[PDB]
Formats: sequence, C-alpha cells, structure tokens
Amino acid sequence: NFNVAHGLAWSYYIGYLRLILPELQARIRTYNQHYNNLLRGAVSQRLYILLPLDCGVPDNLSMADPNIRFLDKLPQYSNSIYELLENGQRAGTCVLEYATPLQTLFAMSQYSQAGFSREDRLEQAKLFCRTLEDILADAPESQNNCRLIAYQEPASSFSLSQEVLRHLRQEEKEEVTV
Amino acid sequence: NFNVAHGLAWSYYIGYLRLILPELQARIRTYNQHYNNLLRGAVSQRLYILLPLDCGVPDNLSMADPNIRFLDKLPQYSNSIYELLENGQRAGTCVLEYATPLQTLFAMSQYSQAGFSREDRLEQAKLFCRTLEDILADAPESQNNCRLIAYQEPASSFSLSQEVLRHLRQEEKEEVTV
Ligand SMILES: C=CCc1ccc(O)c(-c2ccc(O)c(CC=C)c2)c1
Ligand SMILES: C=CCc1ccc(O)c(-c2ccc(O)c(CC=C)c2)c1
Ligand SMILES: [Ca+2]
Ligand SMILES: [Ca+2]
Ligand SMILES: [Cl-]
Repeated sequence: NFNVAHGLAWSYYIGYLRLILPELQARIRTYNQHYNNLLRGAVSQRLYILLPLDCGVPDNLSMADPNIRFLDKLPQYSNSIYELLENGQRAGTCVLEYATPLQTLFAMSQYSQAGFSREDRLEQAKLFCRTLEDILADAPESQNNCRLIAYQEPASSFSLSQEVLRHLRQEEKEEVTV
Repeated sequence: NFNVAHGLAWSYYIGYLRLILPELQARIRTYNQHYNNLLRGAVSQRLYILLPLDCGVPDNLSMADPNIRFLDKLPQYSNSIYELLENGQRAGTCVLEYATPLQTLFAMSQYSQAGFSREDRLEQAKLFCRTLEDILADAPESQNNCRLIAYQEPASSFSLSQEVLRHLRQEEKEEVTV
C-alpha cells in the first residue's frame, strides 16, 4: 500500500548493483596489486554502501566526515576509493558509495504534492534497507561482494569514519578466520 | 672489419626498442595517475637503459646497488619500476633496464674459440653505445622516450643509484625549463 521503497530497492539492485558488482572484485584485485606495492596496504574487496536514514547524500564524502578523504578512482559508471583517517593516520581503505535512491526519498519529502512527510521518509528509508538486504541475501555473487551500512546520525557527535572502520575491521576478521 | 657491436645495436633497436618504446609513455602516463595519487610522486617518462662498460648484467638491480630497490611492474615483454634511495629516502622513480646485448659481449669473451678478449669486449661495448646513440638520434619517437646511461665502474666506490639520479634530475630540469 504505497511503499515506494519496494520499487526503489528492486530498481537499485536490478539496474545498478547486479550490473557493476560481478567484476568489482576483479577491478579491486587488479588495483590491489599496486596499493600493496605502493603503500603497503590493501583495498577492501567489498563495495560499501552508505545508507544514512536521514536520506542526506552530500556531494563529497569529506563534507559528511573530514576523516574520509578521497584517495583514488578505481581504474576499472564511476567508483571511488576512500581512505579513512584516525588521528591523521590512514586506518582503512575502501570503495565507498551512498545509495542513490535515498536522494529520491529526500526529494519526495521536499515535494509538496507527494504528501510525503519526514516521518514517511524515515519509514521508507528503513524499508529500503530491509528490502535491499533481503534481495542481496537471495543473490549469489552480489551479497558476497558488497555490504550495507545503515545508521541514523543522532540529534550530536557522530563519526561516519568510525562506523565504516568497525565494518572494515569486521570484514577482515572474517577473511582470516573463515 | 669484425665489429659485432654494429649488428647488436641495430638488432637491439629494430627488434626491441622500436617495438616497445612507442607506447611506453602511455603505459607510464596511465600508471602515473596512481603514483601521484598514492605516493605523491611521478615515475619518469623515459626508459632508462643501463650500459655498463664491463658488460656486467646482474639478475637483480639491487645486487649491483642496494639503493636501487624494485618498486613495481609497469602494468602495460616485461618492464620494471625501481625506486632510487638516498639515506633511506626515496629520491627518484624510474623504469630501468640493462641493455641485454652486453651479456652477449660478456659471453663471447668467456668463449674460447671466439678469440675475443676483455680488451675486445670493452671496445665493442663502447662502439655499441656509440652506435645505439646514433640510431636513436635519427629516430623520432624513440630518442625522445628513452635515455642511455653508460659508465665504467672503476677499479672502488661507485654509486649506480647516484648516476641514475643525476640523470633523472637532469630530465626533470629539461621538462620544466623547455
Ligand atoms: C531508480 C533508480 C535506481 C538506479 C538505477 C540505475 C542506476 O544506474 C542507478 C545509479 C546508482 C548510482 C550511481 O552512481 C549512478 C550513476 C551516478 C554517478 C546510477 C540507480
Ligand atoms: C640480438 C638480440 C637483441 C634483442 C632482440 C630482440 C629482443 O626482444 C631483445 C630483448 C631485449 C631485452 C629483453 O628484456 C628481452 C626479453 C627478456 C626479458 C628481449 C634483444
Ligand atoms: Ca547526515
Ligand atoms: Ca659491474
Ligand atoms: Cl595502478
């Protein structure tokens, strides 16, 4: 009954994730030869998808957290590698991306004829997370190479960099134990 | 009258330099995007060809000078990027290569039926330098993208790294002034 998130999630997977994920690991593997050689680091293998529940998608990641600095472009329509800073030290490296459909939810909430409120936007943002999560679960070489980071920035200290970092560190713990 | 260097130089240019040089700059340009991004450095654009007059070609560059450390493989039969060290600091970066025909001159000097002495080898090594130099001079997109480094290690402190470094620094002086 009027749930826009359902089609937004399906569309985001069918029209985008399913197309770009399969080779993303190859792309990152090809790249990681040089990062290991050049900077004695490795870029995580998964695509990290930022799902802020305020549907707030900035144009630069650095505007949302200065500890997230653009690093490089995955050479491989366009994917970017970011470094995560702690105390000015590089703590992690990451192909990182806002889920675009959340801008549609924000735009709908500023569009008066939709009758879509801020409370409606937040419920749709959660449902979009739940739905995309279910879709990836039933997908074979999609769930394995990307992970979803959903968070409400609070009402107000919040480190998006630390929230990505606990995930990056978790992913690595899984690679080496299992 | 029995000058082997003449054919060795022609063959080294016709069969190898002429084939791999034309794109080498593209290869290095493509690569230099990431070195600038990753390590705030740039890999010199020319191919540097080591021409030791003792025809002594080691299997590792580092065995000939520990201040020349392998860095990376030009991604692009096989070309390698080296870093040059000064006091443990990276001072330069460089696609660096021994001229292979000099191994033939060395092997000939250890082959008894050739009647080729160490004095013969050194004259042929010099003539090979002179001849390759003349060939590159009359070649358009060959001379511009490689440079020849000829040297006699003395009889005995000698820094091959410093000898490459003065050249790298000279090449850069030319890029920015002219
Ligand atoms: C209904 C919209 C979902 C949808 C469908 C197809 C797409 O390519 C993208 C998309 C997602 C992220 C992107 O970054 C881009 C390209 C922008 C630079 C497109 C979304
Ligand atoms: C007569 C010999 C000159 C000559 C002719 C064709 C070649 O490909 C090479 C050559 C030079 C440097 C190289 O590194 C290699 C491949 C070895 C890894 C071949 C020399
Ligand atoms: Ca926000
Ligand atoms: Ca030597
Ligand atoms: Cl690279």
